Amino acid sequence: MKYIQTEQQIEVPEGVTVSIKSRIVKVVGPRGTLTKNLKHIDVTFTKVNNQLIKVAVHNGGRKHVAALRTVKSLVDNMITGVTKGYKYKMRYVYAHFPINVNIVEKDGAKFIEVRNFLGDKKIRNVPVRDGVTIEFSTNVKDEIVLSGNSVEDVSQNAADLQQICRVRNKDIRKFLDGIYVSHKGFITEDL
Amino acid sequence: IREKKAEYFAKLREYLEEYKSLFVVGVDNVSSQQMHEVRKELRGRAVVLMGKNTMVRRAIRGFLSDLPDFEKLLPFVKGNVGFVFTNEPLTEIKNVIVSNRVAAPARAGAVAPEDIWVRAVNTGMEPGKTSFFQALGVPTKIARGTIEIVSDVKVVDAGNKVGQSEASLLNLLNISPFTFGLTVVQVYDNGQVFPSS
Amino acid sequence: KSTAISLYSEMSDEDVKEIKQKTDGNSFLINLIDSPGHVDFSSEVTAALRVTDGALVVVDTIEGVCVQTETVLRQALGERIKPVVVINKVDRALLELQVSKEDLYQTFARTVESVNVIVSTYADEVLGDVQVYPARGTVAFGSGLHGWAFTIRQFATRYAKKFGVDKAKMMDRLWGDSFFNPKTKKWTNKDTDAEGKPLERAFNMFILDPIFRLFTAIMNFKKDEIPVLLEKLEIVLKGDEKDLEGKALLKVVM
Amino acid sequence: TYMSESGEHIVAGTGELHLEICLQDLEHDHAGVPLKISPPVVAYRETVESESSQTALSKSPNKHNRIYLKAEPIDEEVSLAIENGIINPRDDFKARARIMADDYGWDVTDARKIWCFGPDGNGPNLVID
Amino acid sequence: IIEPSLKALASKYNCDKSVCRKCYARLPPRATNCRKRKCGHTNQLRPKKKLK
Amino acid sequence: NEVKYLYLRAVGGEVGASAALAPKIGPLGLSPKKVGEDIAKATKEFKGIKVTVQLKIQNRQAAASVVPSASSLVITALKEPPRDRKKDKNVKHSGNIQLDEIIEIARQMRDKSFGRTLASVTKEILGTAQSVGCRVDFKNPHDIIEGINAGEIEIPEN
Amino acid sequence: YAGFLLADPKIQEPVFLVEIQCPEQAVGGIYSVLNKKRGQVVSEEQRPGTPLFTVKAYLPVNESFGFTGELRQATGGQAFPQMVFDHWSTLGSDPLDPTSKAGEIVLAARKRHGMKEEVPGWQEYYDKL
RNA sequence: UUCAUCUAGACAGCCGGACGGUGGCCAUGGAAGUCGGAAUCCGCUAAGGAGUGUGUAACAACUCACCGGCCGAAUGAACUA
Ligand SMILES: [Zn+2]
Repeated sequence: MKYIQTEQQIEVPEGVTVSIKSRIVKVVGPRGTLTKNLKHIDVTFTKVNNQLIKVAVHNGGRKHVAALRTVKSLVDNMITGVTKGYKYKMRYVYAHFPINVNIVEKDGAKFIEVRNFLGDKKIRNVPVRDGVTIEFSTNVKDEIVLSGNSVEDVSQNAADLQQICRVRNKDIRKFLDGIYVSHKGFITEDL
Repeated sequence: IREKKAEYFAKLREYLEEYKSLFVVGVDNVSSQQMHEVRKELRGRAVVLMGKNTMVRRAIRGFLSDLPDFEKLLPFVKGNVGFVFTNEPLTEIKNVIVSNRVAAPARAGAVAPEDIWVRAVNTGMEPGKTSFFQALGVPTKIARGTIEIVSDVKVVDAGNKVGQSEASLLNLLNISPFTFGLTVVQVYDNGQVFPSS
Repeated sequence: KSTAISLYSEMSDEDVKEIKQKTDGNSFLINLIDSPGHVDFSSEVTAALRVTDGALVVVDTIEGVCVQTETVLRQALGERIKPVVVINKVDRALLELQVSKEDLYQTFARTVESVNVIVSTYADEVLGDVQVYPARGTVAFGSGLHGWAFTIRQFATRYAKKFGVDKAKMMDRLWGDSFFNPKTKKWTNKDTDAEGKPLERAFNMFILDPIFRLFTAIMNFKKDEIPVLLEKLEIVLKGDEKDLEGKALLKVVM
Repeated sequence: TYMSESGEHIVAGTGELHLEICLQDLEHDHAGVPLKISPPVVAYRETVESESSQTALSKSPNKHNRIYLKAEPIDEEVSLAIENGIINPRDDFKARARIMADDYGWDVTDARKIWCFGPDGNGPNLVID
Repeated sequence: IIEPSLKALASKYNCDKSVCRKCYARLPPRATNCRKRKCGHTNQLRPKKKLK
Repeated sequence: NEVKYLYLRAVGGEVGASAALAPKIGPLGLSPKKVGEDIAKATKEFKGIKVTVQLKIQNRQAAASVVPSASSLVITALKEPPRDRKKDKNVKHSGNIQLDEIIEIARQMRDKSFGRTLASVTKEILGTAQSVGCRVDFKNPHDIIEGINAGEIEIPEN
Repeated sequence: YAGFLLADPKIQEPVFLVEIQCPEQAVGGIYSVLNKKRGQVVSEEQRPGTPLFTVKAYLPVNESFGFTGELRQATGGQAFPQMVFDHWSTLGSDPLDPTSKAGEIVLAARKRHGMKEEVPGWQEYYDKL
């Protein structure tokens, strides 16, 4: 196939500045600065008017050109990730035993505690990656708040508590207990 | 395919050259039976036909040579609009369309329009459905073999969508926080259009 | 087996004058048979059911109103038996669910409304008023395993000794829409938003509050909270039972 | 508890475990001797569901005598009548055949030639000459 | 017990899945083809049996 | 005063069992036998054929009223002997009832119909009759619609 | 003996009449349960004022062992049976063919009766003439 | 390779309708769109099958074809090696 030229557009709102080296993408905004390494992707970035960035791959195949739109999603998520943020609301699911959550410290790592899951006596301590915030927010019963700038960082940790709390050698169709993703949106409301 | 749309083009032409005046009916949230009852009432008086916005928009372009008046109403043709041709008094047609309403039931998922109330009322309902009442966490009491609400409670707030269980409870008491009916946005009359209001 | 057991209880004038029964004297003699509740022993109970007029239907709060609970309860109502309802295993509900103030109140409402449906569905038209009411004092809360429980009518009296509060209508005031309205001292009938900070019920404010506070002392083994509140709680201890730890200190105190 | 029609003491109970514990008394508490348990066999009944397509023949040991018979499916209503006393063995001919010929459609002549009832003289099995 | 909305939320991840005839993995979004190479990305899918 | 409203599939002219009423009408404090008696009275001449039974309770009075059903009423007219459940399974129906008979029922149906013209109501009501599959005036019921469309069965829309 | 074996021999088994006081949700198992144990629904009913059914059914005694527990297991303990023998039903399947549906219980009957392996056919007991 | 859909708005996407006659004929205890045999009709039609699934014992309550709102240029299906 080998399209000579294929590109996608990356809108730059007013509050975002992007510093782009060969493959070192740096997005700078109101809430902070995000950085990612893309030396694996072999793309070409071009600044048009400081408000639109065109990324194009020349003589790229279906495998090659598809990842270009992946980059645009990656950069767009950075842009909204430093401006609107990414917030994850986590809901406790329990039939009889309420899952007991705490925040604990071990060597200064901000460990999240899971106790009494299914009545189990073990302690689940899951380190919190930098930039992700834990909040227990009222007005919805048994829900914690997972917030942070980069979508990859928040969802990887938001998921990881879900997997440690899976039921073994039991019908998961009846044992619905767990800690499950409820909402995936932006920290800024309606934005 | 092409023939029917040209047939629709022809059908619009016929009504375009049979009824000097028309209504621009707002079809937002219109159910199917409610349409049936409307077309039952308008019999003899009016005709109802809506269709593809683009077809309606495109058809007149081939009709604009004979019908250049419809230019003025196009920037009012946005969204869910239909065509009701009639030659009947302004006031009468508007009211009857907007008067006949249906106490539309709440289906799970539909956004709660405003704060729904439950009042200390005698249900007059067979006790077996108490489980349904319990499911929503409504304090209840059995007198005369029916449920009776103890205290008034704001069940859900304005906004937040009605869940499946809430929909079940509202359907039982015939409570329905939805009023659904045909609307009308604009009015075309002898080549002079103005909002319905 | 269903064998009657002899139980003898004296009582003073204030609680025997408050007795709406065709009877005379100051002594009451209770003869109780402990039939097993297994549904496949449904014949040892049907003979056992007939011999009495009142039946203690024990119901567990965690499992709720179970299938066999309904069946024998219908069986008792077939004979026109007046029931008294007792819910055990509050300790289970207060240590497994840890339902703090309203869920415990709401769960009780779930069951008692549930059982009230049953008695209203199976009341024969010769008595009619066989309905059970915690307001009418036929519903208790306590731990059978640990051996402690309470009655609202027993609890209703404890307050005028310190507040001078009325008794006649506060026994039915503890349920339904009626709120103590703390910071205002008025038994209101609605939250009304309290002009902000919506106000609480008398049930949650008065009876459960000491119970849950003692657990915090006891179920976490908090030695610093036991002596102060117990003296406020006008109870006495023994020379050596004070030196018992949690899950066993709780037993003796209540 | 009672005995089946085939001579086996068939104990009855409410449920599966109820038999276990109640019987558990027998070897240990109630009787105190070990015994065995088996499922009770259902007593079946034998009949025909056709009309004896071919005529039956049998020879005596001396071969001097021969018997020619027919087999037919007596319907349930006659069986119901027999077991419920509507057709009484102790009654006499020219009266016993009247009701079942009248109220069950049988032929006047054949119903008169009833030799015996079987088994035991009051069973539901019949011989017609 | 779990409130019905939360039960649906959890079941969307626990029950609302498919199974490959050949590899048995629980990974549709709504897929028509398996993602595993052991099954060779085969298209033979069933909906995972819903309890009762 | 509550006007309670129910339907049935009780067969005409054959007493409708309370066993399909006691579950429904029994809860609402009604003597089944007398309210059931009303059902049989409302269904007398409809013998043989199931039809739905409108029932209006004005404070515990069973005013049952057979809804006149296109399928049911035609089959009564065919003169076929009333079908007993025992008699035969899925008996077919072939009465030669005239088209002119249908328009009388169409005037019984337009109130419950939607056709612009009374002929269009005949399209509908015969469409229900078309489901039944019975023969009408030695011709396909479907062609009557086409024949009507061909301006052959001219209906007196009055 | 010969004449019986020429007229399409059959075996007839006793049928219980079983009536169930079950609530609404659990009656569905009965229709599922009965057709797995050949049970036959007779009539459904509900008591006035209560929602529980009262449903009458025919179950052959054959498929009547442990029946209540699976009924108890299928209904979550909510259904409650009352059990009584009603009448006899005829086996549609041939009880002479050893590999037939009725030919296993009779073979088992041969096992419990000590009889031979082959069942007497009409060829024996009959002198062909 | 073939056959298609497509600014007279292709496909995906978010939302609405998805009727009435009608519990279509009949059966099974009961069957109402959905255990089944049967007809694949008609009106309003923007369009709706006497029904593609969740569904109850039946109900019922959901839901999809079917068609319409919002966006805009290509897209679908079956076959080849
Ligand atoms: Zn696979």
